[PDB]
Amino acid sequence: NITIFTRILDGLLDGYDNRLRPGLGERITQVRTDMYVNSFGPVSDTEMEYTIDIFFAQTWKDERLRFKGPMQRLPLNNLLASKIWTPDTFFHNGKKSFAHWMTTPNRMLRIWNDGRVLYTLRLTISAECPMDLEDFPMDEQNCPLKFGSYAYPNSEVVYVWTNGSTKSVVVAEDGSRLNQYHLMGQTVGTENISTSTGEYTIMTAHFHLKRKIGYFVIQTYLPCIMTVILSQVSFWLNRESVAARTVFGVTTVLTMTTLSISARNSLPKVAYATAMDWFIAVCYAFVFSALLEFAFVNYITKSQPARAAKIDKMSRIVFPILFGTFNLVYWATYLN
Amino acid sequence: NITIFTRILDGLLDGYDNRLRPGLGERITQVRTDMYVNSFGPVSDTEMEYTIDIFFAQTWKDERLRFKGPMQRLPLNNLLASKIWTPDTFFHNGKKSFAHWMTTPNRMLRIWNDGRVLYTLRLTISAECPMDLEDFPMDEQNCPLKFGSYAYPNSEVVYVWTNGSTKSVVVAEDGSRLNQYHLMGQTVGTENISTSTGEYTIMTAHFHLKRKIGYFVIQTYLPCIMTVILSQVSFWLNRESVAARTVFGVTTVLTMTTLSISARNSLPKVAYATAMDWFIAVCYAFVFSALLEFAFVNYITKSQPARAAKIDKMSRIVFPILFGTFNLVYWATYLN
Amino acid sequence: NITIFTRILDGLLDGYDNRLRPGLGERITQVRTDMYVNSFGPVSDTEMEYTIDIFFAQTWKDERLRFKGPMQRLPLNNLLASKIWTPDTFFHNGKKSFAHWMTTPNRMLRIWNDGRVLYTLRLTISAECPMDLEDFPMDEQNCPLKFGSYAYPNSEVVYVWTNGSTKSVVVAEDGSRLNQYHLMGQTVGTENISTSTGEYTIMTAHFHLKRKIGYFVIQTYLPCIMTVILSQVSFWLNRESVAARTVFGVTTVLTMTTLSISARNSLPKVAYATAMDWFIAVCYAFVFSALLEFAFVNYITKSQPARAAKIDKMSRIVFPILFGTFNLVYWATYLN
Amino acid sequence: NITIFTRILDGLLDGYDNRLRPGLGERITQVRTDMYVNSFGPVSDTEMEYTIDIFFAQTWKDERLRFKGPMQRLPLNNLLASKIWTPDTFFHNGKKSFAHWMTTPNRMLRIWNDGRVLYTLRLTISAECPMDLEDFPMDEQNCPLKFGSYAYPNSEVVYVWTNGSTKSVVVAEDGSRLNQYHLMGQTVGTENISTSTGEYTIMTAHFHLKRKIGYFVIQTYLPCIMTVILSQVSFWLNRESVAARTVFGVTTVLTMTTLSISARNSLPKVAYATAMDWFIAVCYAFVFSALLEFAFVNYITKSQPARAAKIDKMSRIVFPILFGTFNLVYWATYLN
Amino acid sequence: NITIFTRILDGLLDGYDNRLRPGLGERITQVRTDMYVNSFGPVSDTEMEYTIDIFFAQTWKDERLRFKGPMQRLPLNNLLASKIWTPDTFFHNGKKSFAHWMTTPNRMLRIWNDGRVLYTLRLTISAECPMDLEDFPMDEQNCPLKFGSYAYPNSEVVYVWTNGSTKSVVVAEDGSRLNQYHLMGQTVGTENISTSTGEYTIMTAHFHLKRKIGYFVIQTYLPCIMTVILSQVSFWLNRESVAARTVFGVTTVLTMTTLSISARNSLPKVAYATAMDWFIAVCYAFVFSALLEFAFVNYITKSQPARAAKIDKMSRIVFPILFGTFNLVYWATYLN
Ligand SMILES: FC(F)c1ncn2c1Cn1ncnc1-c1cc(Br)ccc1-2
Ligand SMILES: FC(F)c1ncn2c1Cn1ncnc1-c1cc(Br)ccc1-2
Ligand SMILES: FC(F)c1ncn2c1Cn1ncnc1-c1cc(Br)ccc1-2
Ligand SMILES: FC(F)c1ncn2c1Cn1ncnc1-c1cc(Br)ccc1-2
Ligand SMILES: FC(F)c1ncn2c1Cn1ncnc1-c1cc(Br)ccc1-2
Ligand SMILES: *[C@@H]1O[C@H](CO)[C@@H](O)[C@H](O)[C@H]1NC(C)=O
Ligand SMILES: *[C@@H]1O[C@H](CO)[C@@H](O)[C@H](O)[C@H]1NC(C)=O
Ligand SMILES: *[C@@H]1O[C@H](CO)[C@@H](O)[C@H](O)[C@H]1NC(C)=O
Ligand SMILES: *[C@@H]1O[C@H](CO)[C@@H](O)[C@H](O)[C@H]1NC(C)=O
Ligand SMILES: *[C@@H]1O[C@H](CO)[C@@H](O)[C@H](O)[C@H]1NC(C)=O
Repeated sequence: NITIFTRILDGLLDGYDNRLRPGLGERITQVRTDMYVNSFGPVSDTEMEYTIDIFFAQTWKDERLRFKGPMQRLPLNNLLASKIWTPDTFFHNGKKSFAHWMTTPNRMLRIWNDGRVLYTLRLTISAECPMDLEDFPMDEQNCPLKFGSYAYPNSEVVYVWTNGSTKSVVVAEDGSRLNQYHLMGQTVGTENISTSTGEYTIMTAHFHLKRKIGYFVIQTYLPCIMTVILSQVSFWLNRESVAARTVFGVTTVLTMTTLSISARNSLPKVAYATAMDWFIAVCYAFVFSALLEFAFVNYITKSQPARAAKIDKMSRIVFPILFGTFNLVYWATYLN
Repeated sequence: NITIFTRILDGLLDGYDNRLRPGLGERITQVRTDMYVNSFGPVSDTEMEYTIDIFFAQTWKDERLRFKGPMQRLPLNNLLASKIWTPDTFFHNGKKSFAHWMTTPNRMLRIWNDGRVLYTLRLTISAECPMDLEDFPMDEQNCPLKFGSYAYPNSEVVYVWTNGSTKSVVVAEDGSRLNQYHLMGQTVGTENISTSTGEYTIMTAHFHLKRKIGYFVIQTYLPCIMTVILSQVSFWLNRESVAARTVFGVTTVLTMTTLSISARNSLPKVAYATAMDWFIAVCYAFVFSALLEFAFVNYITKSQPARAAKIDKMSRIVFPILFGTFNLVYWATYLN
Repeated sequence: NITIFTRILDGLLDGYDNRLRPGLGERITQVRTDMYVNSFGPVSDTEMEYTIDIFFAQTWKDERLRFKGPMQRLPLNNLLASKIWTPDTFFHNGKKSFAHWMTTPNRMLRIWNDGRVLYTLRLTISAECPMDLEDFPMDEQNCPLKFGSYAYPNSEVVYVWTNGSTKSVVVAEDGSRLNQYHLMGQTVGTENISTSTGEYTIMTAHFHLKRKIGYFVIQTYLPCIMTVILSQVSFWLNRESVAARTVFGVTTVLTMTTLSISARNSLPKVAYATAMDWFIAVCYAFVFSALLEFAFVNYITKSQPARAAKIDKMSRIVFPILFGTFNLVYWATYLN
Repeated sequence: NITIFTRILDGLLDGYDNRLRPGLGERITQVRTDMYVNSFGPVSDTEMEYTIDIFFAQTWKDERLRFKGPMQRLPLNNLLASKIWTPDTFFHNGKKSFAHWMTTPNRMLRIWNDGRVLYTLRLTISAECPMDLEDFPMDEQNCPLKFGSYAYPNSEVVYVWTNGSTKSVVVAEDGSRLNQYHLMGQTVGTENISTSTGEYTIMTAHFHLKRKIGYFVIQTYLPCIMTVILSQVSFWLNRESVAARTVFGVTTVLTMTTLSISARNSLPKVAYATAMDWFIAVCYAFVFSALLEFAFVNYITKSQPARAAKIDKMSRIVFPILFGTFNLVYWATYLN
Repeated sequence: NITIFTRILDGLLDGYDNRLRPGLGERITQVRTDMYVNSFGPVSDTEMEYTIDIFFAQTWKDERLRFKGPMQRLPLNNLLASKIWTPDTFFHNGKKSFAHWMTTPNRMLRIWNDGRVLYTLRLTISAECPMDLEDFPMDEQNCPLKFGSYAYPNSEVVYVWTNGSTKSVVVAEDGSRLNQYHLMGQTVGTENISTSTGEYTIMTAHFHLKRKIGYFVIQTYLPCIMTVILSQVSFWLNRESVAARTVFGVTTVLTMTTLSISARNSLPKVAYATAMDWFIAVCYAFVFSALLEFAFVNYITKSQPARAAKIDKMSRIVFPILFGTFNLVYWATYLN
């Protein structure tokens, strides 16, 4: 009772032209698409790209595949996929996507007696995410995903999300395993682009990414915060100890500088100032300013000692407060 | 006496449809799988992936291949593999797996007169291992491996480990050659997932990894441990030696900071604090606190010298004990 | 009403030799080309290459494809592309270009009843950009793109930009997403090369790149500028403070040196001096010269103290002015 | 007189089944193998792998290819290689091997009238070398190479080195161009493995690698050796010079630490101590101990100056001798 | 008038055996080769390899392709290339070469009525260049390129440069765009190798590379040269300034050491001393020796002050001269 399926299958491929879309010159082909994100790959900030794995699925109606038999469905594999017509779907925003040919080309094809078809596939896409690091690291990146027909304009093939925009895109609970980002939600949209080769429908999906702070705090902020405190210890030393206070300010300033250099190594070479850079600059001012106060004090301690002591004692209560006050404004502004 | 085999082989492929699973619409195909891990590839903590090489094997019953002849077995190669039906097995947790086509596509196919089949294959899989580095480096990672049918639901194709769960998975003695991990054992499990395309059976194998400490001790802990001791030498110096004690504390603190920066370079950019980070912070407190004691002592040595000497002498017996006491609690807690 | 298209398509491929160009031995084939840059990939200064993605398009007239039917156009896909003749276009300046085979080979083929053809394609090209970093970072790189026939000389196949040189090349608004470069415009040109295998027409497109400064200012210039100021603080200290002033000059000089080493790490290993290098050298002279002044002052303070004070006080008003004056000339010269 | 060869060639392929080994069910196929190492690729200690290029050659007897003609040999190329049966040879120890398809698939096939065959091939193998870095850098690594049949057990196909074990493996004089290793010789062995799929013969070749020291001496040992000497200069300074001697010991100790961190960067992350690590630790003790002596001396110079001078003067003659004595034992032990 | 070409083409392929070389068993096939280097890729000193792009061309006589028609030449493309016989040329010195399949496989095939053939091709070769860095950076590397037949010995196929050895190899003016090397010229040679599979002719081409100094001067020499001068400033300071002179020598020595470590990072891990290493060692001696002089002076200033001043004053005129004298000998020796 297996040879019956072979006879049914052969009839479908008899005279089936895979170079022609269904309903050619009779109507507009309608494609219903759903996606399941197996795992959201790492996001490369330097390259402005994010890898992703998805079980991309498509559905369309083809009368040429109509058949009648005891079985209402015909599970198949990639062997018959190339023997029929499939949409020339491509990712406009993608850069380099490679398929999975292990163990067998990962493609499932299902056909119903009514002629409805389902051609799912597994993909790995190194899409590009243009990020505006103006509020880095307190930023909410919106990395989009776009795909559509490469040869069939909007007047022939139309892509529409299936079962609404709610269950069209699904993300696995463990799939979202980013180290420096925290996925919040997904949105799906549609648009038309009027290129030189006619209008083309575009299916757009956006993933809302909220960067999870804590790595930079342990890596950049705390060394800078503790670096500033180290300089302020100099104000608790005798003025005549020129050598002692010199080491604090001099060593602290250089240590402040190298942190800025090291911090941007991981960060992309953006041609503007981020929020972290402003914080570093402010920390640089405190340590640098403390050195100026010591230099100024030593320049007048031999002429007006009375004012020299007042400034040094006052600095012990001014600089810590300003740095503390600045942090509250900085953190509150960017955490609200 | 070789042409007889050719005639037998030709009959099997005569009318054999490779697009249809055996026992279609008559029963549920049963697949028995066994694995042999030739070598457990390196584990990339940064990318949360682990390479592995396996001689993946599969077995199933197909009556269409029944034959009678003098030989009870028909060893073959990849040439005939594509001429018949094979399961569309795929690794759900895999990211990028490439086959070995050297010297010849590494595939062995064996057939018995009863119709039983054996289709073994050699694979290299860059699977993903989600790790929770909360107790790093004292962690017991459990990197799983998952695979199953891509097109045939649980109602048609079922995967089961052969000869129980003991000898189903085998690891070579020299295959486990990890540098920073020590494999302890393996476990195999089965589960069903109810996706939008029906239920699918999943074969899950977990490898218990116990990180072997000793690289971080020579790389991070000892420099930190010796860094703390260097600061404590300052307490064995005259109070008036402001410049001498300043270099110890100031240089030590910065050296402590850079170790934290360098240590996390190899570690993944995790947005939380690991056990090692807490140890570094404690070491930072000792060196930083010693500097505060020196600064405080110098602030009062001109007013109450009597108490200044007591604190300095006391510090020689307090700080070493606290650091030593902390280590025992830290090591004992994370080594138990 | 679909079988009619199949009959029309079959007639075109009946006796169509894809090894022979249209109009062989009768005229010269004319090819009209247009380009759309989906995204200008990153520019690797170290490797002198720039990635780019384009929807390269070609057009030519072929009488062998003439047909008459109800439909004036025949949208198709890659399936029929290999069945006909296409130009052997190649990128002379390219190094490694790979096509996009996801989801389906991204190729659109359109045919009109008149015989006109359109064979568009999506490409990713790692072209090479020879850059002259004499005025780095104030440079205007002109990265060209070249392509032409590999087998058909200028006497048989000619490439010409379509619809003039204005709309021939189009760049997406969001496609130009470079981090350290700011695209200004594009130019297209044509030329002939007389190789040993006859004359070949070459289509050349140049992209005008204006480097966007701001990353190096925050990375190299400012640390150098602030490094110089740190040394000048020494002039505001007592002459007898040999140890204090020694740390400033000595530490500053070494910090100046390492910045030069670190700065060139990202920069390509060019065997000549860039504008930034000259700026670093000048900054090195100021810090180094300040150390010499301190050494010279200490060498005479025991013999002629009167002149020692004058030089130290004078230096407080000379070095800052010269460094400030130099910057205006340096920035004005390279920003004009 | 060329058409005669075509007729002879056609007869051989007439009825030749490439899915069946020669002498099936009549005897055991015997394969003679010889190798020529064109170049021993770089050895990646971090990845425990070594690239290699070889003109792997195989020989076997096939009566189905017997022919009679004027020419006793039939040089051919890869075109006919796929039309006949070839062994399913694979490298058990290999990880990722890719063939050379430039300019043409590099395969030479030769056939004699007697039926003897020769199927040579060019390969690039990224084999894995498990190294025991217990005596690093004074180690003699033995990187093996293993290959055998993937589908044919020992009872059907047997691999044997040709013309003995002397000329079976040949290495080019200029092929061995390793930077940090010095090849000494090669050994070839055979063994049987009783897997779950029957016995399989294995051809094993071992390359004796003797690491050539001199890079680490200029990179690690000498900086450590000179670093120790720098500290010992402190003993030639006045005791009251607390600041001067402090810089020597303090700066030296930190410089000693960073060398250990930098040294292991190139070295694999091995979870144990190497010989170099012990040498570094000993050097650390000398510099660290010298600091303790200075601290201890300053702690008693105000109470018992007489003994303070004796220790300082004695240290000038003790520490240099112990460090010198240690080196002779260390170098002699690991160089014998 | 196009169908005539098709008929002529069909006749050539009628009975044309592509597995047999022309003139089999009648004469020795002669192949004339010419090369055009489009661009000399980067030279990786670490991997001892150099990328290169070439329009490799071959020519040979085949009587089987003789034809008579109005056109004396038959331009073609890769479509017909696989239908005929081509030499099995391979690069003996190559490691990994990949062809260019964009937009179409870059292959031009031309045939004349006389039977002469021309099969040009575009290649990218990652050849290996064994370099002897004994005089680094003043070295004249000679990177060779070798190729020949893989299956046809010298008795059947012979490779000879066309039109002499002058115009056989051509390099584009802009193709030579190396950053740290300056190409001077090219040489072409021929040789025979008597392997186990008969004699094989080898075509060898050598490219004379003259390293262009200037990157290392700005990167290594100048920091070392200026580092030495910094130490010599100490001799212009009062002897009793123990702390001041200590910082110069101590800081300078460590800075000298790190430059050696950093310099060799780019350089390959060669197990011997280069010219630059000797220069660094000499610079190390000057800075290290200056420290010894200061230590020795301070050891006797309390016993024989008269000689202490003489040595310090003398050192101001000795060390600068010796370092200056050494440079002239060093530069003159390696620049002649
Ligand atoms: F005219 C050619 F450049 C061309 N070749 C393919 N396309 C185009 C037009 N074009 N311009 C930008 N993006 C496109 C586009 C978008 C979709 Br969706 C499908 C096909 C194309
Ligand atoms: F519905 C589509 F998205 C789809 N295409 C393939 N699959 C699915 C369902 N799906 N969702 C997550 N994982 C799967 C899955 C699991 C196995 Br095992 C086999 C096939 C699929
Ligand atoms: F004579 C051979 F070396 C050769 N083989 C292909 N070409 C050449 C001539 N050549 N030299 C440099 N660049 C070329 C060139 C340019 C175009 Br456009 C198309 C083909 C070629
Ligand atoms: F039983 C399966 F796992 C299996 N599939 C292929 N092989 C095996 C047995 N096996 N286990 C480890 N190594 C092997 C081996 C060795 C040679 Br040589 C040839 C084939 C195999
Ligand atoms: F005998 C086998 F090892 C073998 N297989 C291919 N070759 C050889 C001989 N061999 N040894 C080193 N280099 C070669 C060589 C050189 C040329 Br040119 C062409 C073919 C070969
Ligand atoms: C795109 O085109 C379709 C068909 O004309 C239309 O229904 C839809 O509204 C268009 N979408 C937009 C955003 O204009
Ligand atoms: C999976 O499905 C099979 C068949 O229904 C069943 O026997 C098995 O118990 C199921 N497994 C689980 C974990 O539910
Ligand atoms: C290239 O050749 C064509 C045809 O001869 C000619 O029309 C054109 O002017 C030439 N271009 C140049 C730059 O010489
Ligand atoms: C391997 O098997 C063969 C055939 O039985 C035998 O001759 C040979 O001695 C065996 N080798 C070893 C090492 O046992
Ligand atoms: C190589 O062999 C050919 C043919 O025998 C001969 O003419 C030529 O001189 C040989 N070359 C060398 C270098 O011996």
